Amino acid sequence: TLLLHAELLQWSDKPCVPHLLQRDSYYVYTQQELKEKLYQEIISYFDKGKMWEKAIKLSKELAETYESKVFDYEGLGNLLKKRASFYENIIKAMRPQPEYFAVGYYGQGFPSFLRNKIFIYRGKEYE
Amino acid sequence: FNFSGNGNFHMFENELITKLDQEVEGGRGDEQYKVLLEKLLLEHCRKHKYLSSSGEVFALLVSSLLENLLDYRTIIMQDESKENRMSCTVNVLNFYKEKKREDIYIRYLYKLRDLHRDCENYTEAAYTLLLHAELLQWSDKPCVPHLLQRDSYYVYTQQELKEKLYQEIISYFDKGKMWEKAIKLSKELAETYESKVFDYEGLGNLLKKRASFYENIIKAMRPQPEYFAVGYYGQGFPSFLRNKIFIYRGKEYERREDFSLRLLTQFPNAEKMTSTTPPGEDIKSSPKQYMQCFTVKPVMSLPPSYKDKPVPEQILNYYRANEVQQFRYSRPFRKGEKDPDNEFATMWIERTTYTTAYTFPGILKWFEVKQISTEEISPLE
Amino acid sequence: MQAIKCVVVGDGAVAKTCLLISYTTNAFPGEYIPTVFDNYSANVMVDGKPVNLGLWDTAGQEDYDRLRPLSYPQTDVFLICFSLVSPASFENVRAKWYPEVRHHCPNTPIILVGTKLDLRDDKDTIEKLKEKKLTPITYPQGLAMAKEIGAVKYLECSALTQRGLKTVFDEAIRAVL
Amino acid sequence: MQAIKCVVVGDGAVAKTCLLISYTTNAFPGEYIPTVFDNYSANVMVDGKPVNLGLWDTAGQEDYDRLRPLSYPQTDVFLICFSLVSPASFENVRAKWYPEVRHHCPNTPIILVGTKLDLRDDKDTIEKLKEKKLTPITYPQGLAMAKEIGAVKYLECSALTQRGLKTVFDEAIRAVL
Repeated sequence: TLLLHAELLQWSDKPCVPHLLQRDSYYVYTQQELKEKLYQEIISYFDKGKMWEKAIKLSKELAETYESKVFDYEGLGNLLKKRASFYENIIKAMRPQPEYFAVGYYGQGFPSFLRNKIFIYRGKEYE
Repeated sequence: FNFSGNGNFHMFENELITKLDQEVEGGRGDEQYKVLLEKLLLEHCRKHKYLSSSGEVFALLVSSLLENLLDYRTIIMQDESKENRMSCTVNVLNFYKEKKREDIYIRYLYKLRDLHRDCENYTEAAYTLLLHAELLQWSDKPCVPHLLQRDSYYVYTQQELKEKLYQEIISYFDKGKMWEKAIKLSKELAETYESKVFDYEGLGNLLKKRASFYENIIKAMRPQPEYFAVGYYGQGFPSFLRNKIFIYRGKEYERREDFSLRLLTQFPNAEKMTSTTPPGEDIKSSPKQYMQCFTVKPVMSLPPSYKDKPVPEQILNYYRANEVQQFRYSRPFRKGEKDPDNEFATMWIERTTYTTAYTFPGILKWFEVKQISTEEISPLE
Repeated sequence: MQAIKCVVVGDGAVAKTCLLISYTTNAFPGEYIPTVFDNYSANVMVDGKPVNLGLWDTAGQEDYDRLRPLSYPQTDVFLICFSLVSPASFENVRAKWYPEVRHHCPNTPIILVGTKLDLRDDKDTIEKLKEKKLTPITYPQGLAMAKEIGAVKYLECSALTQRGLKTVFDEAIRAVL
Repeated sequence: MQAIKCVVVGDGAVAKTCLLISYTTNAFPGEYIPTVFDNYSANVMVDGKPVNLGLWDTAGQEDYDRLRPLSYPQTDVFLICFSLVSPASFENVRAKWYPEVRHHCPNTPIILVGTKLDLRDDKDTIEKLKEKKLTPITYPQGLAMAKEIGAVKYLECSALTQRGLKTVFDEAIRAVL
């Protein structure tokens, strides 16, 4: 989800819209800095979400945006060390697979968008 | 050649060159040896028909070798300075590269690697080893047995060999305090890992080191070498020196005439030209080798993709001194009326352009100049 | 990595300007760039560790004595100067510069430095000195003046030569270090 | 992570294979395919940690009692099985299945489990057992047999219902646990 939000932004700088600057924290916050934060915490989630492919995927953009626009080489380095942790993880520890189920609703009492529908459920790993 | 009517003798002359090399560089040959070689083969080629020219130009190759090899040795044990040694071994690297016997070219390439490796020119060791690494490829097949190094010898999937090569080159630049090219190479190394061999552990350690590189770059600060231009004039020089101009990457904090001293050391006939800017025509022919020393101006780089960006300082200071191939030298010169109260009424600067072949740092702590030109600057400007 | 202040003053007929500018410029003797600004600087490794340094190149006229002491504090060393071929410079230094600079920073290493060593032994010049009763005063009495102050060191250079000029600045920097 | 040897035997008229496959597959009742190969395995946890396991399936014939004992060793849990809806199968189990297993590896945690519990109280099936003089023998005396050996649990379920089947394997794996 938060990635969907970040997708709206750009790697430009001009804080073109205050709309994205929600009520939580709110000050000068150029577009660039928002996008960068969002990517930071998304990477946070993915790692602690125990899923790494997309993590490295997005870290690629974050790193290169550093080294092309903001040159925050300390952040570069810490980011890269985290990416090394990611790669080591992917090769090291094998992760449980989740069972996927099919759910075909039918009847009439189900809600309008739920009646007579079919859903698929990424159930838990060993349910 | 009766066999070359079906095929060639080229294999023959290949190992001929090869052996011939190992002995002559090993310290046996003679110059009259080549003279006689040439003679006899010429005569016998005359005894033979058409192929005579073929074989004779092949012998011309042979000659070329022989004289260059003996020149190598005469310098090696005549001047006894690592640096003339480096110049001549570079000469032989060139000569073979044109003559395309790539394997022996590699052989002296490692030789010069040994040289610079002795002298802590970590940069030059790295670059030379990298000219080796270039010939290899990112394929898997160990294709041809030449390229295999002299440290061991078995298959070495050329993929893996290139991988080693990068380990050491990166090592050199690391201790060579030049991390930019280090990261540049680490890019290919990681990419090839993750796209062809998927040895993720290599990825991890590699980019760990890359983080170290970025940190050490943007953190510290680096000295910059003074750049001195040298022009050897007279008539006694080794031919590749007389009436040429060379450009030098001295120490970082070596003032001009300390370098002048170190070069005079290199030489007998320690006599210096004094009109530091122009050459001397009589010296273009006269004996009693001349030279002149003067620091020059390292033209700023053109950092690509940095054309306007809010680039920090370290980036600019590093590109300030390295990857340089243009050089200027500003000429104070009176042109106009020489007022006493001022010096500016006549100041005209004929800055001298210095376009050399390559870019420092390089495989050699100096280089020639390829092309020169001047300017003319108004006191307005 | 560190830096060092220093001042230079001297007679105005000699332009130690040329000295410092040719030195830091490192260019050929008698071919230096004349600038529009004073107060030159140099980043030089002397022994082991590189050090930056900037030289307060100041105007020497006496009416400029009112601005110069404002920079007197934290002058790591000073460079008092003259011209060998100028006894007038001898009078200047001994009578004004030497006394009042000695007064102003009495506790800081000081080295007097010659000038025009090449001109000191220019025969036409010295014959003009005799036909103007100027004395081509030589080293040993210059050293005698150095002993008069007992200066921590004394030297001469020559701009048209850079002779000892490097060494001049060598002892200059290593006096602090 | 760990893998467990799991052995099951039973008479040749019941097809325990259907149990094993329609369980491991999680499949809908009757919606699996009868495969061709035996000696299964599964990787499903019970609690806390995910536990793997290996399923030893051998057919109900008699002679293979030369190979099954060599398949017995280092099985931390053998599992014995029958079908509640065949008394002949009952005498078969306490004749061959229960004894010889008790003999070859007398030390391994064990459970006996019923089968066709849905069919056990099926009026047509029970009446066909009666007209063939087979008793749809019920829980109390199967319980007595379990007590007699003390097989650490006794259960009974179906594969066409999968009812308690999942319970069968939950306690079948907690048998290790």
